Amino acid sequence: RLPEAYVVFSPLVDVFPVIPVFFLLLAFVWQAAVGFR
Amino acid sequence: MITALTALFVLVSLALVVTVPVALATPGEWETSKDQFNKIFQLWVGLVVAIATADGISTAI
Amino acid sequence: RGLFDLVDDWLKRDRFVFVGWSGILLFPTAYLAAGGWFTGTTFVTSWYTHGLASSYLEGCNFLTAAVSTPANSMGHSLLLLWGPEAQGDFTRWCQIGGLWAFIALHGAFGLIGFCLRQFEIARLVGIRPYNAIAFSGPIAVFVSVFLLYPLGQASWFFAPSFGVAAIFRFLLFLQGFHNWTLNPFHMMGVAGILGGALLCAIHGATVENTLFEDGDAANTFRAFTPTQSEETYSMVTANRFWSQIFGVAFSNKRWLHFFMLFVPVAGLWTSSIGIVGLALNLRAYDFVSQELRAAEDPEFETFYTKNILLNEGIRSWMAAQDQPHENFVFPEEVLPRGNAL
Amino acid sequence: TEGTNEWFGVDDIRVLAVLFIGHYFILSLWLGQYGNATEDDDADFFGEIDYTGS
Amino acid sequence: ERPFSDIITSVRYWIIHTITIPSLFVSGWLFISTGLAYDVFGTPRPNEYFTQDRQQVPLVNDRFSAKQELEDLTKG
Amino acid sequence: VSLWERFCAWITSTENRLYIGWFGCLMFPTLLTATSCFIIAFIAAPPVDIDGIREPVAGSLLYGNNIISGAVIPSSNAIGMHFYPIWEAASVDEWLYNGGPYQLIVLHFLLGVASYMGREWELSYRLGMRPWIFVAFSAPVAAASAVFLVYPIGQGSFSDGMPLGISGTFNFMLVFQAEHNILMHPFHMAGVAGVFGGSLFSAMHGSLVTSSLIRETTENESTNYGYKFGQEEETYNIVAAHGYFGRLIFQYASFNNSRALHFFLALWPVLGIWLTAMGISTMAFNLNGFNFNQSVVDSQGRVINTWADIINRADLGMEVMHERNAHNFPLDL
Amino acid sequence: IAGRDIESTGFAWWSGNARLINVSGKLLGAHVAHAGLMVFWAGAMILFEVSHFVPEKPLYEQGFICMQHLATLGYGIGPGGEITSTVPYFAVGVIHLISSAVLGFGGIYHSLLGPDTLEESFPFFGYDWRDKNKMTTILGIHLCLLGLGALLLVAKAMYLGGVYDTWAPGGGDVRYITTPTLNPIVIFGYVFRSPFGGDGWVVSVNNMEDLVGGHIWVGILCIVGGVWHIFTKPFSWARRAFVWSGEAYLSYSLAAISLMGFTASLYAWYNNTAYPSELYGPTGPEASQSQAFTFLVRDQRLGANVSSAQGPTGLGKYLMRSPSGEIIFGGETMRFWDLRAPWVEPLRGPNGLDINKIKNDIQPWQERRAAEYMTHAPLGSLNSVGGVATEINSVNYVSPRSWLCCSHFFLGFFFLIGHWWHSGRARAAAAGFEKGINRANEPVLSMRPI
Amino acid sequence: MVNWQVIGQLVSTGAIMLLGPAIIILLALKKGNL
Ligand code: CLA
Ligand SMILES: CC1=C(/C=C/C(C)=C/C=C/C(C)=C/C=C/C=C(C)/C=C/C=C(C)/C=C/C2=C(C)CCCC2(C)C)C(C)(C)CCC1
Ligand SMILES: CC1=C(/C=C/C(C)=C/C=C/C(C)=C/C=C/C=C(C)/C=C/C=C(C)/C=C/C2=C(C)CCCC2(C)C)C(C)(C)CCC1
Ligand SMILES: CC1=C(/C=C/C(C)=C/C=C\C(C)=C\C=C\C=C(C)\C=C\C=C(C)\C=C\C2=C(C)CCCC2(C)C)C(C)(C)CCC1
Ligand code: OEX
Ligand SMILES: [Cl-]
Ligand SMILES: [Fe+2]
Repeated sequence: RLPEAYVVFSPLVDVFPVIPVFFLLLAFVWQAAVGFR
Repeated sequence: MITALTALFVLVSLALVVTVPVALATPGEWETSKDQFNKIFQLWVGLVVAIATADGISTAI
Repeated sequence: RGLFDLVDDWLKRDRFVFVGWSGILLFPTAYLAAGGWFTGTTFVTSWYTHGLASSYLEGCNFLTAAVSTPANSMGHSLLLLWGPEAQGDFTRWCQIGGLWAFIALHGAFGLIGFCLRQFEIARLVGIRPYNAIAFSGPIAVFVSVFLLYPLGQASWFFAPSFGVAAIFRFLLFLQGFHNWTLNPFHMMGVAGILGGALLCAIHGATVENTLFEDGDAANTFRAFTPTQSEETYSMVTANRFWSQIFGVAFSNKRWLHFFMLFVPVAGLWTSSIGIVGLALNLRAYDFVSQELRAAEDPEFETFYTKNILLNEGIRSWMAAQDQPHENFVFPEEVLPRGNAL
Repeated sequence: TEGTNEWFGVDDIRVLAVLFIGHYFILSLWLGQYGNATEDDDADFFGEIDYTGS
Repeated sequence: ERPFSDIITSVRYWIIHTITIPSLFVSGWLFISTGLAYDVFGTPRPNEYFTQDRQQVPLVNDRFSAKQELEDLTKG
Repeated sequence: VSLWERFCAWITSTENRLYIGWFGCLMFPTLLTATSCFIIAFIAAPPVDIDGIREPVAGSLLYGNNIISGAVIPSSNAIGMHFYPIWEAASVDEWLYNGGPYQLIVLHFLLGVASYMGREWELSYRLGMRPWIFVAFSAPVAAASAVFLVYPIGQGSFSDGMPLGISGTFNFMLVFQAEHNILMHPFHMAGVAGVFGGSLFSAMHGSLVTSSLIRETTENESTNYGYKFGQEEETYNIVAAHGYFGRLIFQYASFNNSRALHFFLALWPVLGIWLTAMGISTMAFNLNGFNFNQSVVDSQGRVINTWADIINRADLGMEVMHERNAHNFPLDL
Repeated sequence: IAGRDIESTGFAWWSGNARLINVSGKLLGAHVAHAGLMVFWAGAMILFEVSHFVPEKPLYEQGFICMQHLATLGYGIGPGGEITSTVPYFAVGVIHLISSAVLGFGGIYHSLLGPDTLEESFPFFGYDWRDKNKMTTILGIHLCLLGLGALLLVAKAMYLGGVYDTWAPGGGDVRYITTPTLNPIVIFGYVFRSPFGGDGWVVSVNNMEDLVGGHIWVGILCIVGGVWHIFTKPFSWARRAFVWSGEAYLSYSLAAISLMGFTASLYAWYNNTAYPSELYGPTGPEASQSQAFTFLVRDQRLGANVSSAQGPTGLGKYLMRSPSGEIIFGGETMRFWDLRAPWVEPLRGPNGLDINKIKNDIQPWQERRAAEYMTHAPLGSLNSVGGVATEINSVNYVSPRSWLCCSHFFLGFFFLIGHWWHSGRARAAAAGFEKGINRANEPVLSMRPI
Repeated sequence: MVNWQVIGQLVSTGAIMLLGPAIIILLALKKGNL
């Protein structure tokens, strides 16, 4: 368990590890936005 | 205290994350707005230091 | 003119999908077979025929759902919905295993209709019908196994079930009971399939790596007009490369493609013969000379005898639950077993 | 032997001698053609592949 | 004609689909949740695999008397 | 010129019957010695104690085998992963008793196939081609290396490698099924899809190209004689073949570009074989396939079986009977 | 727009990152952004693993791969391998997470706003992919940084707290390494060792002194090589053998990183000194040896004399001899007789296992450890079942060793494929025929017939 | 007994996912250098 002063932020911590993939998906989204120039 | 300071830290980080790339990408925005981003960076550093000091004081013996 | 000419003109018109005269046989049967599989894997159970759960409604996933074969008590009945077993009563028809017969019977005619469609389109456009002999291969495989194998055995119960894990069970079952890997026909089938895969890869890399420089950008894909007269790759360079690397190479572009057509179809047609042989229990199981020597000499051992022992273990430990209608009861003291485990 | 940890599997002087003999024979043959190289600042080039003769 | 590339855009298409599709989805949900599928297809319920009397698997043993055998095995 | 320059010019010449190259220097001796040892051992080798329990197994023709059941037995279990060359045995008889030839053949063979890939690249470079055929050849090499070397490394003994025989392959397959539950690993399904799709596309492409031949022969000669070495003609007739493919299935699915077509043909089976080789390599470290045993229960708590349970029964039957005299303790770790 | 379209550079959208080869301003931003992503993942994973910690189970029963490294470095671990506090892990995660923001901002700036090329306003930070002097300078600089990192690890091991030692006299504990080995014979016999069984190449390091001495020597070598490659330029024998372009350098790096991945995976599988078994779990051989030891102990307690008991084949049920003579455990585990673990060494004499010590010198803690390692062998399935393939669903555990080995082995193979592809393309493009065969001057047509 | 964990996780994941396309839309509207 996290130190008592930060236990409230547990749901955010449970989501951080996966953020680095959303970047890879965002690259494709950006490419599709400009219509695959 | 710790939790309110960390909440302010999170809010400031969210605002900076949303705003910075828009300013950087658009031509001329970073040049004109190159006076408040320094203030926000100083606030960010100050929040980090304050959180560190408060956590150290609370945890130390 | 008459009705026949008008209908014939309508059926061969240019639409989104070609219909043709064979469409009447093709579309309904294939649609019904697909719908039957989709509803069977979703709602129907195998509790009363196999003692298993095989639907999503019971708790199975994509890899464990199936449409199982009918019960063994119904040997080779056609299992019609109005037949003397169900007598209407859709529920009893589903419970005794009529969906399997439904799927297989309408699907065979679907395959026949697809072959007829290939013939019809080839005649319409005016080219030789070679894609209809290549499809006859898989037709032979399907007919052979899914119909001839059960028809030579006791009942429909010993047929493959339309599912993912049921096919694995079929593979292990035939290996355990027939020694199917030792048959000299599955060997030639394996050779054909692997040779087909090899041929597909070597050609596409050979073709892709001898392209003529017909462009200016690194993306060589956009350097080919939809169809020109010249070839896009160098035949001489490929011939030189493969004759200096491997020692032998192609030089005729028609023989190459005929070989590509010929290999896998020959493999499939060869395996069908072995399956038809297994249908009558005419298997290739024992080497009599090695059996005699091993019986006389208790020190002669090869990998053959080890495989034989493995088959014995499979049979003994699988038959009890694989055939629930036989009421097999094997006490722990008669089951074959090695040391420790 | 088998479980010991000698360098390159060498357990005798003759093995080392013959390894030296091999590397050195091929090296002498190579130096017979590439032995007159110089490090002066005029034998260099500006490109991806060295086409400057020898 | 009128290909999918601009069929996907027609507003009337979208509104009629929004009217129609949820009715089918809810109909399927109610089909499962009411328990009517168990009766249509004869699939046993999670508490119906074994009854108080029969504690073994109900396999069918006869060809021409499957109706009576199944009627016995289900409830009777 | 010098002697070294003449030697180098002869090695890299593109005028010999078979290209040599610098990779050929490693290629030819290793492959030749592996071939010689394999032939001699397959014909006239004595029985080998594979399991380390002093029960030798015969594998050669002269000891009462045929072509189907003959093999070259893997090395002994007592050796493990130790290096066992000829000069480490007290005599040649002891070397043959413990399965010496297997290591020699396997090692020189793997070096040979790696040099084969290198030589393919080298000739592609010398001929002015594009250098991506050895990449395609890397997949069978990857699979062979995976089995022969990687599986023993993970399991800790050369005796668990695939025997160099026909029935030994079946034995290896059956034991692997019993112990690791392949056929439930998605990478094996990828490999099966790869081979089936490769055969499908080979047949389809051959049929389409053969059907679209123009008329140059009439009746009394094989149609193959129409093509001449060096002729200029794209490998189809666009109208007939494209219309046939666009009418057989929905019109949206038709490859009008030869480049993209012959790229897809190359890509599919190669990726399949890469994935199945990596599946074997990962299963070498005890990361098995899906487990679905006793996963369906009724309300009370009793277990209702599925097909996976029948597969499990077959696996148990295979497992309890393999290497009957080799185990002493309840777990096969 | 120019420089971001196919019509001006080729390189269609699915290979668009190849447009940065000759644009040295945006490449810096891209590489910095990937570095920031790496730091972010490290911090986030540390925090996530800390949030789910349970103080009862061992670390290998909770699916952690990140806490074990910090524990091995000597943070929050006590005697025997028990976790006492998790504050240092929280601090490490927080520091990484904070530094990630600075790295990401720098990447974004240098990539989206900074100058496209640095060869016009910052001559120091400029290159041409063909100036050998500049490439050697960059290599030497970053190499000196690597050497400094290795020396930092040595300093941490020697003065700043110490490291966890699993061979410690009295159970695993944190201790200062005060006498590192510096004799080059030992280190370079580790380097020049055969990789087969019994030797193990560099995986076989089995004490902390050798580890510290090796990292010392690596630091020294890296510093010296960095200075050398900074102050010199490539010699003649190197100029005529290499290809001087960016893709060639990429392929060179790819091959080495693939080799490193293979080596790391085999470290994770076989070693138990840098990967102590109290944190990662028993190795492959260790479970089988533990099973044999446990059953020997039970049968001896029942009353048997376990030295002359004959097995089914007559070879020895509990004890036998290795092909070189040492006394080893019997059964199918005769292949793993090279094992060395801190809980077995008390029973080993000058010629293998000791009969008298086995007879009347076995302590209960060894028995408990053997039972635990026997029942926690590294076997499992994809959906985390654990056990042999023919087992039922009761436990939920897969060892971290298997995960690490499989993952980095997969990555190593695919990066070897990278060496092949990128290197072949680099050389073909350098020669000048990567676009296709020149139809006007086909080289094959001017060769002697075969 | 409310199980706030699932609601919090869903809200956090939704916000994180929506963050990116929001900045893309903002850059597109302001006629930025996409
Ligand atoms: C690690 C992954 C990575 C990285 C670092 C890059 C980086 C880059 N790519 Mg690239 N790319 C990638 C993956 C990546 N790519 C993938 C996977 C693909 C395949 C789809 C491509 C396809 C591709 C193409 C086709 C092209 C590039 C180009 C470029 C360069 C200019 C991009 C540009 O103008 O942005 C423009 C984009 C925007 C203005 C919108 C994004 C704004 C920011 C970056 C969003 C993220 C902000 C972040 C969440 C907030 C952080 C706040 C911070 C303070 C903490 C740049 C160096 C271009 C190039 O070569 O330029 C010369 C180009 O033409 N890439
Ligand atoms: C039998 C019968 C019949 C018939 C019926 C029918 C005809 C039906 C149909 C049905 C149908 C027709 C159905 C369908 C369904 C479907 C589904 C169920 C689907 C699903 C899907 C999915 C789920 C997918 C998945 C995926 C993939 C594959 C890939 C990608 C991803 C995804 C995920 C998307 C009748 C009446 C005659 C009567 C008698 C009996
Ligand atoms: C830290 C540590 C350690 C270690 C140490 C050391 C000292 C290491 C080293 C390492 C090393 C020292 C390595 C090296 C390597 C090398 C290499 C890897 C090489 C390679 C080569 C190449 C790659 C070449 C190639 C080529 C050829 C073949 C010829 C011509 C062409 C070319 C150039 C391409 C120890 C274990 C003690 C302990 C733990 C810690
Ligand atoms: C750390 C932190 C944070 C966070 C931040 C971040 C860093 C985020 C951003 C980033 C993100 C996280 C973003 C992402 C987004 C993404 C997305 C959401 C995407 C989507 C995707 C998709 C949907 C795709 C699809 C497609 C298309 C469109 C086309 C082509 C095809 C495909 C399928 C690929 C906060 C604020 C809480 C504060 C605290 C700390
Ligand atoms: O060596 Mn060939 O097979 Ca692999 O598991 Mn344990 O070890 Mn033996 O038994 Mn089962
Ligand atoms: Cl054992
Ligand atoms: Fe062709």
